[PDB]
Amino acid sequence: RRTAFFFDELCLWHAAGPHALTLPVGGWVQPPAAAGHAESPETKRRLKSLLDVSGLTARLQLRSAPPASDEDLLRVHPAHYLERFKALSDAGGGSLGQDAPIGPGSYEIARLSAGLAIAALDAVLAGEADNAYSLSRPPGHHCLPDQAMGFCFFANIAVAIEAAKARHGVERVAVLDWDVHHGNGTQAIYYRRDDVLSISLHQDGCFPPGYSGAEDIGEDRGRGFNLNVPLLPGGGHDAYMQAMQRIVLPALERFRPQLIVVASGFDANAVDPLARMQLHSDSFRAMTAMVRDAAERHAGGRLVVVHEGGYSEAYVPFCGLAVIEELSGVRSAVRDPLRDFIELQQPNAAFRDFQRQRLEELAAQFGLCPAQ
Amino acid sequence: RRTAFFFDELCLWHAAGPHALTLPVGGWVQPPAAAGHAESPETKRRLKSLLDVSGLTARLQLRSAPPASDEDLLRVHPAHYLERFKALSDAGGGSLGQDAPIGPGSYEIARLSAGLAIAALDAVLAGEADNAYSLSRPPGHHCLPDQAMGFCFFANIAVAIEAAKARHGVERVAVLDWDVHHGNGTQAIYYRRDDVLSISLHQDGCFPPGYSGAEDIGEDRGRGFNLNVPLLPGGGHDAYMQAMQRIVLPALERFRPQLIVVASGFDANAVDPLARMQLHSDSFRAMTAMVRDAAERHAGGRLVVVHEGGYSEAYVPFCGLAVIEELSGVRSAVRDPLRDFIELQQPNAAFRDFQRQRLEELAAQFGLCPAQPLQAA
Amino acid sequence: RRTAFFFDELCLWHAAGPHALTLPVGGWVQPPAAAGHAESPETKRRLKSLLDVSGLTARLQLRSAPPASDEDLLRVHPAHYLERFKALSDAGGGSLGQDAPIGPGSYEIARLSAGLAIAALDAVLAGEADNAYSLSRPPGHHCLPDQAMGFCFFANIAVAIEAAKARHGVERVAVLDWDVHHGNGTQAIYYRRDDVLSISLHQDGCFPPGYSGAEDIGEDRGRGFNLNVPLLPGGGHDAYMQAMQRIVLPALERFRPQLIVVASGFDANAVDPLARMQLHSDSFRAMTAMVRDAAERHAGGRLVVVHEGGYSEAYVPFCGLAVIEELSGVRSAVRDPLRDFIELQQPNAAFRDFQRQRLEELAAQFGLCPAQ
Amino acid sequence: RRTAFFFDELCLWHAAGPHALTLPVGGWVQPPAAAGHAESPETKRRLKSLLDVSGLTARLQLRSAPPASDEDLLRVHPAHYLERFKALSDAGGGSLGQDAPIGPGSYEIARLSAGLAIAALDAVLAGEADNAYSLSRPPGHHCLPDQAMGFCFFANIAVAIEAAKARHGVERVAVLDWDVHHGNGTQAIYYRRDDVLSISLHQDGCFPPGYSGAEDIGEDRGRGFNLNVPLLPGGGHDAYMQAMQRIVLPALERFRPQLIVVASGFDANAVDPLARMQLHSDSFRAMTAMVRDAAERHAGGRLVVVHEGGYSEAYVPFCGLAVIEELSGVRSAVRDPLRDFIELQQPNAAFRDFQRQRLEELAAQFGLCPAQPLQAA
Ligand SMILES: [K+]
Ligand SMILES: [K+]
Ligand SMILES: [K+]
Ligand SMILES: [K+]
Ligand SMILES: [K+]
Ligand SMILES: [K+]
Ligand SMILES: [K+]
Ligand SMILES: [K+]
Ligand SMILES: [Zn+2]
Ligand SMILES: [Zn+2]
Ligand SMILES: [Zn+2]
Ligand SMILES: [Zn+2]
Repeated sequence: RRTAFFFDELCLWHAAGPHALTLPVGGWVQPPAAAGHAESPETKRRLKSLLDVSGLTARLQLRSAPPASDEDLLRVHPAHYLERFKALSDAGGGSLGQDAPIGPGSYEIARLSAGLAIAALDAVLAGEADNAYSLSRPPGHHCLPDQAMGFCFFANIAVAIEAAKARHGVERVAVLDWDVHHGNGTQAIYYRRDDVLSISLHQDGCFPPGYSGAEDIGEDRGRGFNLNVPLLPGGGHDAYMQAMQRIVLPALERFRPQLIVVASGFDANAVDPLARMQLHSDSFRAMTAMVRDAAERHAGGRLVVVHEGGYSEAYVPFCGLAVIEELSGVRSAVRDPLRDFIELQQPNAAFRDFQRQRLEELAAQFGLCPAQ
Repeated sequence: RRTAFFFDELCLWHAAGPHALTLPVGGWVQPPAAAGHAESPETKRRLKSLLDVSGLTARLQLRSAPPASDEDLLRVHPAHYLERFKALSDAGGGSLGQDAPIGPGSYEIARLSAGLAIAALDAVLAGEADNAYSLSRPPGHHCLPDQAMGFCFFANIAVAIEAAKARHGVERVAVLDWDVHHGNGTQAIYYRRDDVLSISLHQDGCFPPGYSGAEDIGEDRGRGFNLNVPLLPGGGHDAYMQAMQRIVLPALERFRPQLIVVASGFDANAVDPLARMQLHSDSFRAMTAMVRDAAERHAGGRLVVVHEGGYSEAYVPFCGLAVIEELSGVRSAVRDPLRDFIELQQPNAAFRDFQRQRLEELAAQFGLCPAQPLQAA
Repeated sequence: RRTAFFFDELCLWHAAGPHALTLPVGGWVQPPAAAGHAESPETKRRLKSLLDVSGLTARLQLRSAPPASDEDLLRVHPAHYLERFKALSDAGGGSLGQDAPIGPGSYEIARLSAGLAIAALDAVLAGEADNAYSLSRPPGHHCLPDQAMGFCFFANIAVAIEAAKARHGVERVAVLDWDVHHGNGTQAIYYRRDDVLSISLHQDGCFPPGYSGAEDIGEDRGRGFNLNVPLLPGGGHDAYMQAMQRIVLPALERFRPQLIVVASGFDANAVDPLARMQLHSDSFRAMTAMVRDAAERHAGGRLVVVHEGGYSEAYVPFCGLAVIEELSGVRSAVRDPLRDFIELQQPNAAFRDFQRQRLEELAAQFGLCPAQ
Repeated sequence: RRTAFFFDELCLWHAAGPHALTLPVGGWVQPPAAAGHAESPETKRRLKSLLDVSGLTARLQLRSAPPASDEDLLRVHPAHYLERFKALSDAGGGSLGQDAPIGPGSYEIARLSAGLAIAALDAVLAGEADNAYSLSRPPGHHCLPDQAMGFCFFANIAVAIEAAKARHGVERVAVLDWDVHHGNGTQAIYYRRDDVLSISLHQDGCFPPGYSGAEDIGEDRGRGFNLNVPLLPGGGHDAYMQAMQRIVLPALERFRPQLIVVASGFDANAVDPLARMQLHSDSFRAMTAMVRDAAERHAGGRLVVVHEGGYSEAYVPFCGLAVIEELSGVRSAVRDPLRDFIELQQPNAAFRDFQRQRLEELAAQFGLCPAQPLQAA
């Protein structure tokens, strides 16, 4: 398999003002001696370094892209949003929204981040590669058209899909969002649309806080083309396998996508500070294998994975590597040193049974229960 | 209330070799640009800084202590363990066990950490203070007599309890361990003993990995004097409140402690990388309030809180502050900026009902009668 | 000796936006993975920690102070400067001047920094202590009345001296500034004054860049009451001993101070990134011993040392400890592990002779040559 | 011009135990909250990132290489040194010598660092490239055959030169070492040899501490084929230009090198914590321009630059970029934001005159005639 890896070093130069994890410095929050904001360059940089040291980089088709044009950005965001962002970026940064801090030059880097997503979809639709991975930072799946949130400043995936519709005329795109938080940006933009099926697996009530959303299935022309799977906090490998087999694959089977796009955050990993789930690198490998199979059956193999969250410096690189190995069909020498440990921590039989029953009920609510 | 705060700046200078969270650097684990080992000084240091800027430190009895003597340490650890640790500490550090890396000078700093625990028990038993908090790093609750594990190198609480029995002759001590991980060191040392009741609240299967332990209730003379409460991963405030009121308080009521020691890790907080629970600073405030009340009813107020885990630099300081406010009866100006957010993330009604039923069954399995707090005559 | 140590934990919570050493992030300057701005909390924090671990803290009179009032600040800075600073502080920070970046809450912390200086002078003038040390961050000696510079936001020492003149009526204050950079704020404010002798030892041309200033000796009523000693870059222990014996002590002898204030930066140390001098901890011990002796001979022992620069995390704590040991007359167990190494690096005989001749000429220019 | 850039990401993963700048943690040296050892990955990594965002990397021949073989390493180091290093590397690291701390896996990464130097010489001798830059970390110029020192564990350049003599039979190699510290490893190995001219520009007495070395000009067969230029501390751009034109170029002209290797440390930059010199990125650009010209006149353009020291995270990337622009003949968009500021800090006329006179006397002491650049026939 021919996998394109879209990456630009400048995406690792985006940096907010001083934060302790997600907490802006000031008042009772002391400036950190070392760390900084949870969305730090180093998580993404360490994925890139492990790809290089593993030699996977040599087996990929390495590519960059021009930044997103105004035309592409304006298909989803208003001009005054672009101005406000630009102005705040030139004045050293600050807070652009709710949990949406930016640094100096963040505007140009966010444009580049959106450009990589655009180019990755384009490459896979033009037949330049069988599938693709876009290491775009800052992420996109929380961003609303006129509102930055959750560390996201442009709706990278939506911007990329609208650019793909204009240039190629792809009619049916599925967005599977396994970032551990709710993909509310993507949900909102495509809520009354049937040309995009948006599916979000997420920790129930995590982010946005208190939101589950099982009953929000889309509206009018979009009714039945948005699916939320609020997994109980503490869930791990089995919960996600169960969700994939009962909800996600049946839903994709029904929808018949011509292109699958994955909002791939790795913040469901077992050591992430920003969620409470218990995935290991083989979970992400297994999920990628399942969605790639769906892409091969319906979409001519056309699958793009766009990097979103993941806030464990130590463990995100192994999770990301697992996805890219699975995308490319190349198994590197890297062994995940936390995998066997995380297997031992999984939910017991009773908790697994409890979550499994909830997913059976949910699959029944969505009218996805087999039979076939 | 008169609260002693046992602290020494040197405890913040203990530092392992390069690690990425818990992963030793080498092989496929790249060295971190900034951070380092998850048991970093900065979590504890930021607690101490917040105590200082909040004004709480001025209202406490700030105290240090001499390091633990050989005699005190030898009551639990063998001489050859002390020698091996000493030797590795003098040769720049290395791995002393399973998830037990040490740095240069770690031996002397671990002795100091144990000394603060010893002194904090001593101060509360001598009536020098009503209660105490010991900011002892490195922690202790995983350490076995001849095996360092879980970032722990001496069994701080066991060393402190044995020193307290020698000096004061206290007959019944309860150890409540609400660090999110299983307090296996304390469990093992006191497993056939009825003079120490060890209770561990912990995430089922977290650390040590795969261990739940509900059926391990102690053996022979110690049968019924060890209780494990394996809470389901993802649990938060209600799960813990429920465990406290159905298991912990009934168990303490039956045991009639003359001293309560809390192994207080803050790694059950909702943003900790090393567990999956969802506590906020008011959870820890509420737990401290309940155990302080038990100490006042049975133990003449005698309560000591010994710092164990907690690996979120940003949030541990607010959790630690909550406990110390509750210990001292002083409310500072500090407002927890994550409290309201974490409240919105809690388990839904169905998951809370599920965990609650498991605790009811567990309380029944331990033969615990749901009696309610009353004073001992 | 009874030494007061003025310190507040909140001074360590001041933090600028992202910088690589002195370079604001943006353009070609990548955000640092770890470090940050060169004026970081950790240099000062590590001095405080070493004081605690050495047990020196137990031998000092530990004290804090209220923040500087508007009245005290307004004796040197205009109200609109206070407003502008405040407003920028409330809007998350930014650039307040030339090499003068601030963070959120920096206004309140700078007020506290000025308050510690005020209180330290007050304590020594009121006879509460024999001498004092103020660990005030952010520093002050570069700040002009209407212009923040060199990481300084209020003229801490000038604010403290004017507060001391109002409350006690001290008539003659000497300011010895051995921070490695030029104390241009103090120079400017007292340039036409004979009630304050300002002496600056500094690396020739370092900061402000290109400035030597030997010929700037004060003007009108202040003529002869400002002395600049531009030491050649690369100079170390002997250069400074030579300057102290030929210029500084004679100058103090002539002036007859009732109070000596030292702007004590430790950035002349041999491993500082922001200068090129080669001092070790015994140099600072020796300089403190000399100025304390002058204070005992003229000023009834009244000496205050106010912390200014110093940007080596590793080495500043040993230099600071040396001064405080000398102030208090208490020798701790701490051994400087770099002292013997730095001794071996000192300028050779020929370079020492060259610098010594330049200081003889300079002492002659100032009309300080012995004789007696 | 065709410039090979020898680089491997694994060279950035070498990491010693906890240090505060050069000071091992322990005793009175508190562990750093953030930074670590002064020889940190980030200085080199930020050079590589700036090369990438400037667009320079796209215009270079980016290349890696296999690690140095045992055969290559054994040409300079003894087997027991390799074994001791290997063993300490496998046991989590420690101190291999005087200012020579290693981490876990440091043995394999040091082999790779030496391999890049070997390959970079090989590529330029085989005509695969006109010149080359090897970003080899950890560095080499302090390492003696049986003694690691100054953060160096193998004698990268010596290992590379001996491998080049075996494979190609090159007869005359010049090593110009403008790392700010004395290149004592290279000096010692080639001290009685006339096939290698070693020149070190260095701050008088810096590292090794107290060493100047002007009278150490080599011995017997090597007499006149080692030159030390101890520049006064505080010197900047003019001092170095003056040394290049009065000592270095005359010396190279006399020697007639068939290959020039530069031990390129950037720690003479004006903000380095580990020295006291005042270079800016144009200084390094000017030095590279002069040595490239010498290589074109004598050595058919054959020049290799091997990265050694440089400990300013903020400023080293701009200095490194300047050299690579000069090596390749490509000027990027990058503007050095510290250049104009550093120009204003330079030594005054009197101090420049003083240093210049010392270099005139030194050139006379070496018996160096001030001939000017001409082509070899
Ligand atoms: K999601
Ligand atoms: K939809
Ligand atoms: K526990
Ligand atoms: K027991
Ligand atoms: K000065
Ligand atoms: K004056
Ligand atoms: K050199
Ligand atoms: K030679
Ligand atoms: Zn997320
Ligand atoms: Zn724990
Ligand atoms: Zn300074
Ligand atoms: Zn060097």
